[PDB]
Amino acid sequence: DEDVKMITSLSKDQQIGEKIFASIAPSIYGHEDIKRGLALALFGGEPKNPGGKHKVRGDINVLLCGDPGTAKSQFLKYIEKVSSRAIFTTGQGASAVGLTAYVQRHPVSREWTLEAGALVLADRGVCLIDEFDKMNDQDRTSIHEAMEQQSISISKAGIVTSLQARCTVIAAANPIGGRYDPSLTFSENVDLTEPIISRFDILCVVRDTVDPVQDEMLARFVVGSHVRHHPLPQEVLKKYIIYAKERVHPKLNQMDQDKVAKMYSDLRKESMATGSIPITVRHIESMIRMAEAHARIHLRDYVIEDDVNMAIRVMLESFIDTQKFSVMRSMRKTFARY
Amino acid sequence: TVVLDDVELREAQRDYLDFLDDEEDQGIYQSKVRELISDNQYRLIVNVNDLRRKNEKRANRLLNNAFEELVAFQRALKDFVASIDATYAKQYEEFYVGLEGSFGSKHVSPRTLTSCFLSCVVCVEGIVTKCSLVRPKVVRSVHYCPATKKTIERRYSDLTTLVAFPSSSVYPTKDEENNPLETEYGLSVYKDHQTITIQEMPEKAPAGQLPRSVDVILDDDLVDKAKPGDRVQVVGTYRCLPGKKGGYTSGTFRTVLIACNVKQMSK
Ligand SMILES: Nc1ncnc2c1ncn2[C@@H]1O[C@H](COP(=O)(O)OP(=O)(O)OP(=O)(O)O)[C@@H](O)[C@H]1O
Ligand SMILES: [Mg+2]
Repeated sequence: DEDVKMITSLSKDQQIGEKIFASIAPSIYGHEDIKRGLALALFGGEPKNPGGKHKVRGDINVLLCGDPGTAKSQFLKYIEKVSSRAIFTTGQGASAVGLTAYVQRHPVSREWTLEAGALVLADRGVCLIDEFDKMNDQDRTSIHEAMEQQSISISKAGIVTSLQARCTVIAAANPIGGRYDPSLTFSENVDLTEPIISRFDILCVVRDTVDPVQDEMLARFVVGSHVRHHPLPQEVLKKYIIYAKERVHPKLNQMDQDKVAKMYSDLRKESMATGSIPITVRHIESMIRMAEAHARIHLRDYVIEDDVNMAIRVMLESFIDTQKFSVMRSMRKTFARY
Repeated sequence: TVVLDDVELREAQRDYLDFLDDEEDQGIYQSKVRELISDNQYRLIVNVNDLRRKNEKRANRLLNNAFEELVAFQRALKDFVASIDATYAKQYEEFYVGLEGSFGSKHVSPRTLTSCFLSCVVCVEGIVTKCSLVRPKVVRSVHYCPATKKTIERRYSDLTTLVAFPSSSVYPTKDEENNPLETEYGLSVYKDHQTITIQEMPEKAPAGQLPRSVDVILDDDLVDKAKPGDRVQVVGTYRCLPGKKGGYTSGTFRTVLIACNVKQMSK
């Protein structure tokens, strides 16, 4: 009531975009690319299914890959804090919630529980994997299924079901060896199977380089946390997210359906220019989802070309950074207009 | 008490003796009774399809009521083999029947076997899973008094699925004047006893389902007929076991299959 009254004014405040982008995780310095990707992730797209036969997910999946010392874990802890229906898990097996559903007698209750996986428990929210590259074989198969169909199928004891897990995945990973390799592509930097990587939308490659100003500000921020522990506030952001997610269902009638097609012809030209990781219509669908998510960010109810511009920025930035060093620079200086 | 008249039992034995005669009509069971006589066997096997062909109403009575009709059948067989032979029928004290053929609604698996077929003759498919060590159950126990030099013989009966009181199953250990007895094991009679556990055949069970199993009881000339992992098909009587002396009953009646015949795969 007063909540809707106040957040309508905030939505009309004319800078709600950058405001929420900076509001995401105020306990962290830098990484505005991650901030924007995580805003789009928190809001998520809109599911669609022609008839009941062409299910395309409406979840913005973001993968945070890079060497240690970059607050990926802190980011995912914040996302667990801020998102409702937000569960937190790890590929090792240390977390109290696993990734593969099983049936067993629970220790405490002593009852024959069907412990559904973390993916199922994330049924209509966010599942936050950490150390994605170190997951085991069955964890790999389980997350593959939950990404592809959103339908985890148990067949173990006497149970035969294909119950549903429509969660947005927010992962974290480390490359081979613990220093990122710009010389090589993402697919062999990260050590995850390409079918698993293919089901992601934003690929935040968090490199780590020695920079005077960035190092000084990072160190000042950490010691700031220490001395103090010797935009929007969080509650308002949560309410805005909830209100947007409840009712706003943007639609893409008003979107430059010919500019995007021409631009994808341009991108496919630049991608066939090498043999590297190319562009495909999955990227079109991911960009559509990102545009719908920005529409839900502003509560516009209809995509505007500012929203499509921001979706183009995030997707092309992530794809260029995912491309190897030479092709990264080539595509950057080609498509620098966006 | 002793029954003097019983329309059901008398007509049952009459119809059975008529059916098992069979000499005037193709000699099927004349040949079978002569075969088991010559081969020194006493468990006849009877084609229920032929029984339906001859006396269909008798067949329905047999299927829908097992113990009574089977007791009538085995006694009719006793009289029939008594007619065809004297010393043989005297030697063997009770002549069993087993059933065989097609059992339309009653040819089931351990899954489809519900309580609807209680006290009836089922024909259960499925593998074997357990085979108990074969054991003799005492059926006619002879004792000798060392002091008195007189010999007695207590008797017993197949109270497997009927009412059973302690008097029947007492076994003597003292004489009427406190003169302890000595049992004569060799002079006694015995009946081997085994218990197997049929399970629904692993392919035929619906997938992802814990299988359904039914216990089976076996006696003389049926014990070592099927080892574990046998693709058996047991024809028998499905019944209830009485939970012994209560004072409080949950009404949960455990069930068994008293096997009247055992067969392997026909290959
Ligand atoms: N950009 C940053 N701004 C502020 N603090 C940071 C930043 N990057 C790292 N830190 C600090 O790094 C410390 C240790 O990092 P943290 O535990 O989050 O690991 P991580 O970089 O997410 O590691 P990994 O990806 O290997 O799990 C945390 O206290 C966090 O405060
Ligand atoms: Mg960590």
